[PDB]
Amino acid sequence: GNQQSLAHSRLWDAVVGFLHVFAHMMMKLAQDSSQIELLKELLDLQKDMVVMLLSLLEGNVVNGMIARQMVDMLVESSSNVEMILKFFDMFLKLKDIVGSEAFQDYVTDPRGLISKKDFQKAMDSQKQFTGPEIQFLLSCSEADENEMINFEEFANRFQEPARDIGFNVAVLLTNLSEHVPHDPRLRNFLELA
Amino acid sequence: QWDRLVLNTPSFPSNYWDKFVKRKVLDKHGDIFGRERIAELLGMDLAS
Repeated sequence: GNQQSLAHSRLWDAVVGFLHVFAHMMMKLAQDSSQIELLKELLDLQKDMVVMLLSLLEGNVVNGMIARQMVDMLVESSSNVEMILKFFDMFLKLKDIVGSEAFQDYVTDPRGLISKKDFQKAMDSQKQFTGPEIQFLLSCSEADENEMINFEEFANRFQEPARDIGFNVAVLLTNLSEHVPHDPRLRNFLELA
Repeated sequence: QWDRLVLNTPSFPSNYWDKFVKRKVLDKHGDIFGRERIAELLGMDLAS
């Protein structure tokens, strides 16, 4: 009774609005280092939101009505979901590139500080991020002085707070894929994630 | 450990249909490991 009532309720609209606000707020708070606590609290709220969805999708048969409703909601809120997935994968690839050897020979600094220009050249050599992504990563990077960036801290800044929300999103996507097969629209989200 | 010798030898792909492997590995792992590092490991010349 309660699950069907929520399914027919206006909850979805609220979900779409929260997705929009989350997607823009995480991107804005990432740039400034003084709002890390606010970013973590936002991530926790998003985690609780994904938990509620997961709970709304309890005990559904293959091709369930609630499942198709949530797929329709996702395709309605495609842009924000793509932004959030891009936010996760950019930092994942940033961690991998920081660990990679090419950046190690690019930095050329015993102090462990990478210049903005050299960082841009190293990313353009790795050829994994688009130009706007390079600019956004540079903006999020914190240069103490003379454009010297602490790449290790920059990479590890957003790792721990974003672990739970990423796992919840992955679990939700896996459940939706395994319970709603042969859906062309969901495959886009699956391949973006 | 013994197979490490023919990595740089020019005649590495002998007795095997694909003689363009070295190029394929260069194009596959050039971005991550480094194009110059791959060239040194495989004994190839980029300009050539």
